[PDB]
Amino acid sequence: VKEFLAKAKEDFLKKWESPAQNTAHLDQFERIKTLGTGSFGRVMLVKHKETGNHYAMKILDKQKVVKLKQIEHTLNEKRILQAVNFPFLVKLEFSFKDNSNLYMVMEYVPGGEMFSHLRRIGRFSEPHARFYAAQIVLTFEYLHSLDLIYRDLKPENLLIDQQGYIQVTDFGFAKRVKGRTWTLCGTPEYLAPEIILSKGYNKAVDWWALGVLIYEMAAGYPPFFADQPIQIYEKIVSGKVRFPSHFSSDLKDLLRNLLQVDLTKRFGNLKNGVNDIKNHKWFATTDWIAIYQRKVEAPFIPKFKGPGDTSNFDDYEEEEIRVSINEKCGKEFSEF
Amino acid sequence: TTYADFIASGRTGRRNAIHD
Ligand SMILES: Cc1c[nH]c2ncnc(N3CC[C@@H](N)C3)c12
Repeated sequence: VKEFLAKAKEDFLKKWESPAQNTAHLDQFERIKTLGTGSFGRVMLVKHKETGNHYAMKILDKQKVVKLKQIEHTLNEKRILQAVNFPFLVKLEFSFKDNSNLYMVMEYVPGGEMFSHLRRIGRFSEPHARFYAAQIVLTFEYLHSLDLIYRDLKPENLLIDQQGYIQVTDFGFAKRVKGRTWTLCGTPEYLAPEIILSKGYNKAVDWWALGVLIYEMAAGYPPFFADQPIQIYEKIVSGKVRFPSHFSSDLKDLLRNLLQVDLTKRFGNLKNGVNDIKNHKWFATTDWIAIYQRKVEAPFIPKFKGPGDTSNFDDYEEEEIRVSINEKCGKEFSEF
Repeated sequence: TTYADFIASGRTGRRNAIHD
């Protein structure tokens, strides 16, 4: 069952070489409510006039993207999303550009971000965190085998589907990396030390981020927090972690080998690869196969009210979509 | 408590990606 990965690499290679282009237009969708806002874009709930199906539509202002030096990151995002396929990665359904914007329309995930659930209840139990963690391990195994590094693992980007399973969204920082890359990007709390020290770094930054996610899920706070990003950066590069007293000793152990500044010593990045993680004490009762197949009982199944309910998501203030009458960033996005 | 410390910090909302 590494033949699964061989076929997965061949499909990804084929979808990589010849990418779908311009497969819907704005005026086929009714825009409803913003469901989230980012540094660069915003995502709206959306109803396709012809089938009536609901989607999540990311909108990106081409000019804002050129301003914040996010072009290749934006081309990377689309190219990768259209080229991948895995249960716990959100489907891209359509993409297109008009005079002013890039648009990526994806499956609607109605349970809201892990982030909001987690903040409301403080923390998750260890069996629950474990169940969420397993999905990410499987997903990182998959993406790394395609030489894909993700780079923005965080509660905010993990949406909970109707079966209570994760769907990972926001591939803004996902890059196809042979060996090594250098862009300072990510989210401060989740950044590996390599990135902060402007070192030049590999897929092992995602395993670092995974340790943080699991800490935060089980602690209710991140292992490195302060009021400003540079100060988080100092806490991180110290490599100085304290676990709550209730973390099980298996969890302390896993987290120490994940929250490990020394690359030669970091789980994920070793002779044994991902199996150092999969075969570790704390994941011992995890059925990896039943997880991939979604046959495990989920910690919790979100409140359903209907097609087009957004009670699981916070409210944002709106901004209307202006399309311009003259094209705005031609050759920069020729390939989108 | 550390959580008490976390709750009173100024980083308890959605966190944004870093720019440059
Ligand atoms: C990005 C995305 C895909 N599908 C979605 N379904 C609901 N909400 C989404 N977003 C809300 C917060 C953003 N982090 C992404 C999405």
